[PDB]
Amino acid sequence: MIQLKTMLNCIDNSGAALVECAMVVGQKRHASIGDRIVVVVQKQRGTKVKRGDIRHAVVVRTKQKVQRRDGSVVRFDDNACVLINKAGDPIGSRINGVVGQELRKKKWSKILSMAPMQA
Amino acid sequence: PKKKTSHMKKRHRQMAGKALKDVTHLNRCPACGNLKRMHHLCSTCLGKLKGFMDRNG
Amino acid sequence: AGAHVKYRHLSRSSAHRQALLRNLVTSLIKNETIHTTYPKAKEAQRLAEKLITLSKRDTETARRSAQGILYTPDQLLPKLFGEIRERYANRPGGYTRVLRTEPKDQYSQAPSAILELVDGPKDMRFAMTAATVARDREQKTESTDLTKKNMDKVTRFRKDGMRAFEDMVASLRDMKFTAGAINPKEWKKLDR
Amino acid sequence: RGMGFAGGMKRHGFAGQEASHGNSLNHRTIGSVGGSQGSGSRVLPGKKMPGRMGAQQHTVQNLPILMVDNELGIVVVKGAVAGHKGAVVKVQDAVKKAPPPEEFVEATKQ
Amino acid sequence: GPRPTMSGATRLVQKRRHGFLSRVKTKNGQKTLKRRLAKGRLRLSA
Amino acid sequence: STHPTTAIPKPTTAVLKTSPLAEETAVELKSPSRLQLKSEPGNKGNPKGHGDRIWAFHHIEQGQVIYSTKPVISHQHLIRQQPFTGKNLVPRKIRKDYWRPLAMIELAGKDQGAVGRSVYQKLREFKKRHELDWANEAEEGRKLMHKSKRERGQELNDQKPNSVADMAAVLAGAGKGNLMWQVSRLVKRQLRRATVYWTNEQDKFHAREWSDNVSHEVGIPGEAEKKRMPIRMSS
Amino acid sequence: KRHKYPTARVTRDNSKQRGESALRKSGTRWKLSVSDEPLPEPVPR
RNA sequence: UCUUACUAUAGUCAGGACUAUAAAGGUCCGAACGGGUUAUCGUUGCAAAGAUAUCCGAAGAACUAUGGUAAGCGAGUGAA
RNA sequence: GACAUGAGUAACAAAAAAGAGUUUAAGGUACCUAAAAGGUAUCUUAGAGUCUCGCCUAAAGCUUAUGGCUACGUCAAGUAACGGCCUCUAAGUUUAUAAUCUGAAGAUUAUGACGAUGAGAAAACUUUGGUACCAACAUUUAAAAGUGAAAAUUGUGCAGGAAGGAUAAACCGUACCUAGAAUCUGAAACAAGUAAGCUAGUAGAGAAUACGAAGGCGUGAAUGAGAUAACAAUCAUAAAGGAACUCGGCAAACUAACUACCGUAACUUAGGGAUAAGGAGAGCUCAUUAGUCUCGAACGAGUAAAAAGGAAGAAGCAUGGAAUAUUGUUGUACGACUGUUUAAUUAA
RNA sequence: CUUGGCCGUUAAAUGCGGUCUUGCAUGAAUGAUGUAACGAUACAACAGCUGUCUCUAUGAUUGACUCAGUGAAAUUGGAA
RNA sequence: UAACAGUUUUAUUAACCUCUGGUUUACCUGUUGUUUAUGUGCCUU
Ligand SMILES: [K+]
Ligand SMILES: [Mg+2]
Ligand SMILES: [Mg+2]
Ligand SMILES: [Mg+2]
Ligand SMILES: [Mg+2]
Ligand SMILES: [Mg+2]
Ligand SMILES: [Mg+2]
Ligand SMILES: [Mg+2]
Ligand SMILES: [Mg+2]
Ligand SMILES: [Mg+2]
Ligand SMILES: [Mg+2]
Ligand SMILES: [Mg+2]
Ligand SMILES: [Mg+2]
Ligand SMILES: [Mg+2]
Ligand SMILES: [Mg+2]
Ligand SMILES: [Mg+2]
Ligand SMILES: [Mg+2]
Ligand SMILES: [Mg+2]
Ligand SMILES: [Mg+2]
Ligand SMILES: [Mg+2]
Ligand SMILES: [Mg+2]
Ligand SMILES: [Mg+2]
Ligand SMILES: [Mg+2]
Ligand SMILES: [Mg+2]
Ligand SMILES: [Mg+2]
Ligand SMILES: [Mg+2]
Ligand SMILES: [Mg+2]
Ligand SMILES: [Mg+2]
Ligand SMILES: [Mg+2]
Ligand SMILES: [Mg+2]
Ligand SMILES: [Mg+2]
Ligand SMILES: [Mg+2]
Ligand SMILES: [Mg+2]
Ligand SMILES: [Mg+2]
Ligand SMILES: [Mg+2]
Ligand SMILES: [Mg+2]
Ligand SMILES: [Mg+2]
Ligand SMILES: [Mg+2]
Ligand SMILES: [Mg+2]
Ligand SMILES: [Mg+2]
Ligand SMILES: [Mg+2]
Ligand SMILES: [Mg+2]
Ligand SMILES: [Mg+2]
Ligand SMILES: [Mg+2]
Ligand SMILES: [Mg+2]
Ligand SMILES: [Mg+2]
Ligand SMILES: [Mg+2]
Ligand SMILES: [Zn+2]
Repeated sequence: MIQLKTMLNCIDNSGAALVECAMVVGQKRHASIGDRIVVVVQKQRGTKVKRGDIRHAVVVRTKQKVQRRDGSVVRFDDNACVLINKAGDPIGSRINGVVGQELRKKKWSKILSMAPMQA
Repeated sequence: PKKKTSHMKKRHRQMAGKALKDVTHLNRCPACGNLKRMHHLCSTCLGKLKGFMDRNG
Repeated sequence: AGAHVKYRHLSRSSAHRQALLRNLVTSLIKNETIHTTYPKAKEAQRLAEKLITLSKRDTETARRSAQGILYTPDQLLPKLFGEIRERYANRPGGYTRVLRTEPKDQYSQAPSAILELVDGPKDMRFAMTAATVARDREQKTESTDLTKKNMDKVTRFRKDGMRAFEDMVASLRDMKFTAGAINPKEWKKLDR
Repeated sequence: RGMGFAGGMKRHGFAGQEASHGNSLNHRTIGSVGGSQGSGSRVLPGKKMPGRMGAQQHTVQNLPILMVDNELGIVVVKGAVAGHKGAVVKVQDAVKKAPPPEEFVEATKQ
Repeated sequence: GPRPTMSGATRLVQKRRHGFLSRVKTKNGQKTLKRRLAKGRLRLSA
Repeated sequence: STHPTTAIPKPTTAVLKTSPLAEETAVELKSPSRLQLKSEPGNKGNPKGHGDRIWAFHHIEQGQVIYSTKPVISHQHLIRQQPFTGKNLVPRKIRKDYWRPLAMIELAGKDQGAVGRSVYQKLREFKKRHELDWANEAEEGRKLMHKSKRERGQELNDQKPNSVADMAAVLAGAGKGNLMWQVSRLVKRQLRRATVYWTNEQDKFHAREWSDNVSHEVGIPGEAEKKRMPIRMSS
Repeated sequence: KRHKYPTARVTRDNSKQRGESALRKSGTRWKLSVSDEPLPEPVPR
């Protein structure tokens, strides 16, 4: 459950390390795995995104428990995302870390193909 | 209050459904025959038996 | 808005309420009878029956659980695991009896009741049933089906039963306890 | 399920008022109950206020049947149903759906 | 509003401030006694 | 913790029946002590003359008693011998117009002070068991348990009659290991001689029976100098 | 006493009159040399 | 006999810490004590100025007690 | 002035708390009994007490003041274990005297008198000016040790710390209450306020914090018994997020105390800043012991001795274990600073 | 006039800080100006923290409600 | 034919606790300080 002012760990090679959620796009309820958000970059890593940039992102794993049809429930130790463009495709080229398997049913194929492991 | 309540309206509030209900759930004690409340013990025989079991036991 | 209450709170705090029930049960096992309010007699009933169940267990956990319910255990534990354990050895539950009575305090007019240990030396239903049978024999009246039903209730699990009952009846008759009683054949003609 | 006397938050979803910023004794209260003289100088009918809640008939529509066991005498329906356990409910074919096939209606009568 | 000005008050100050000798031995005190005597007061002081 | 006794019959070490509950008399519940089997014990580690005389003071209005080793009492005796019996019942000090000597016990031996220090111990211990553990007066005699906490405390202060009875008991051999005995262990034992001086001859009758080793006299040394004449019965 | 210095181990109860009461008839805190004897009964005033 | 100032005679300030001192400081942390910062409650109140928490000073220009002096044409007292 | 209405409504909620037996007196009912009486049971009014539970506790306890519309059998030559009266004086007062000033009233100076919150021989028997002084602070001292007073000794700092007199038992006070349970002030039986001493023990540096032995209390029906809706007050916990709340982080939460621990920036009036910041340690068991202490007989043993002690060990999710001490940092304005103020809406 | 211009801080600055000034209407003991230290003064920012909020929920006590006992008040031209 | 595999989102109203969480003041377990009761309890001849 991501909302305004929530901090997330960006796990793509876009240049961002810590981003703050500014808007939940396409809905009023708090964002979960597979939802689009607008973020503001607060920390970088050392056409990369710099601190203060405003980009769109996709929640790839949350700390709130996410239930599935088969009764299984997944939970991560952090909230993470990957930056995207208004077109919907990723900005980076490689993702380091596990992502939520809920990205499959929300039409995020490109984010999954570059994801090493899914949970 | 904006006005003094009249005699008609205060009597309504005091009497309409505020009558004291008569107690009809009464019966007699099987040991002495005095009037008692239903599903209750006789207060006369209670104290008398309570004292009878205190002297000889 | 929330859930219904599990039990009566009796307008008290958690610690106070617990101590209240322990005192009612401590006084019950000490005197075999207590006269209090009906709501208190009904809350101490569930705790008194659960304490007599511990008396019928053989583990040490039960001996420590009974010690934690009474307030003078060193003085009452021998009676619990002694006289009381032998009394209710063949009775499957229902060791207590609550009987509504008139208000114990007339100031408040609070509904009162008597909590007693069945088959005990101060069983009120055992005595009331004896005074009824004593009146019937002294007045040559036929006992009702409800009197016979109670005669069997207060003599089935008792130690001697009928022998103790007939002795209570004989005592009341010799003491003239039924003197001044109203014959049931004259109840229908009395307006007071 | 009955709820007894319910306030305005539970009975109508009122938001309530603030909690710390100076609010005085009005954290769960309904606030204003209407407009001034220009609106009737009265509380209008249908005004949402505290009151009893629940213990009313409630219908859930379009619930499929997943299991049918005659020995146990149960009919397992998907979703939730109004009331507590042990309460009687009325089950009937959905009104917003087509009736069951004619071959089935006649097979049951047979 | 009124205040509790008699809190901690002592009776040694009452006799010094309003006692009989405080008045018979002064020029203005004699007037007080003579005024209260004319009115018929029993309590002329303290 | 505390352990109260019950008013049951028990044996006595004295030669008399100090109480109606006494079963037997002159019973040896323990072998003789180091000084009991000694013809002349002496004050080994005490001042010269200490123990030859023992004084008893009482409140002439309320009955509170105090035991002393010297001819005078101080504020220590009141703090250390008077327990709390209630509010307004324990005096904050000793008032000279209310406290008077009750009696003085003098032993025949003028250098056997150890005998007196023992008699003093048994007296203070008995008094402690009168103010506390008074099971013999709860339902009998004064019936202190049938009274209010106010009247009860006023009766616990009246220790004068009890104190006189303690003397007749302690001087008769009461107490385990009291030096009023004299065991020869040739085994023959006897009681030591003593003298009790009274300001009021009538006070010596609070004891139902006195031993044969005690002689009674009227007048305590020092009272005649204060112009306090003693009270005699025969006039 | 074996150890006499002030900091020595304290094993005594420093509340001497603990539980003692003349109005409640609590009894004596310890067993005395006159505790197993019947309390002498005087003649009342 | 409230209160402001002054005056006389007295009393009180757990414990710890730093500082040049054993004791030299309108020093430090913090009870008693003395204040009354903030918030809530209360507002026909328990109270015509209270309750709870929080906060400030706490060897000093400190606090407190019993007495005394100064007030009503001109103004007594006033760290105002 | 009487009597209505609101209304038989609010209120009888200091976040201590009650439960079950027993008993005395007087009186009211029912029955036994009709020779009254007495007995049994019950109720009303006014009390008492037992067992259990809880609350207060450097108090809501004990002993005493100021005071008192509570009540009058409260008893003293003096010290131990006592004040007044009486002697002496301070601040001051003075319808005393003298002198002086003054529209009268009066005022002033001196003397006298009066005036405690101070000073007053002896007793467990008794009747000059540092050769100093008895303000503060510190130190030392009744010899087994420790602790708290009294008095004295010595010293320190500047703010430089009274006066006077001497040195055979009268009269007055003495009861009760001390503010959480019937008494003082607050219009009162008010959750406020008021002086002194004592005020168990464990544990601590401590009068902090927690428990609480004794004692008292858990109110004069000025209440009691139920039920546990909304809502209010006072609290407790909380998924994910973490100021998005709001005039404003108001309120709440985080943090916290301790160690003779490590370490600590800019700047600076060189004192500070600073307990900066930021880290480490902690309870239980145990190896080990230079001296002290204990036991046995230099030596041996011992923590049923105080302490020391280690990179030792055990168990648990967790050993600042419960309670007690409310964040850190940064840039400005104003005022140097500690202080003071509109008693009771403004504390700056 | 005015949210003065510029810079920093904010995803967004009528705020805060720095800086330039033609300052309706700054100014030198009605003192001018800059630091250390101090502040329950006022303003702004960061970190942490949290039911302040997203968005409330459950639980506890006391009241609220019912029975018994006692028994007010403001108010009231008269009222179907 | 079988088998296998795939077949919207947002918002809103209401009901409902199977699941995921929150709550748990008479449930179980562990644990600190202190008090009370009961039982027990040192060495040596
Ligand atoms: K003149
Ligand atoms: Mg209630
Ligand atoms: Mg508790
Ligand atoms: Mg229900
Ligand atoms: Mg809300
Ligand atoms: Mg209209
Ligand atoms: Mg209208
Ligand atoms: Mg005024
Ligand atoms: Mg005053
Ligand atoms: Mg007195
Ligand atoms: Mg004054
Ligand atoms: Mg200071
Ligand atoms: Mg509030
Ligand atoms: Mg209000
Ligand atoms: Mg400060
Ligand atoms: Mg401080
Ligand atoms: Mg109304
Ligand atoms: Mg109401
Ligand atoms: Mg009410
Ligand atoms: Mg009667
Ligand atoms: Mg005198
Ligand atoms: Mg004089
Ligand atoms: Mg004086
Ligand atoms: Mg108080
Ligand atoms: Mg009063
Ligand atoms: Mg009061
Ligand atoms: Mg304290
Ligand atoms: Mg009291
Ligand atoms: Mg009570
Ligand atoms: Mg949360
Ligand atoms: Mg969380
Ligand atoms: Mg905002
Ligand atoms: Mg907003
Ligand atoms: Mg705050
Ligand atoms: Mg290790
Ligand atoms: Mg482990
Ligand atoms: Mg200032
Ligand atoms: Mg200041
Ligand atoms: Mg003001
Ligand atoms: Mg002030
Ligand atoms: Mg203010
Ligand atoms: Mg100038
Ligand atoms: Mg009522
Ligand atoms: Mg659920
Ligand atoms: Mg379930
Ligand atoms: Mg649950
Ligand atoms: Mg339990
Ligand atoms: Zn009957």
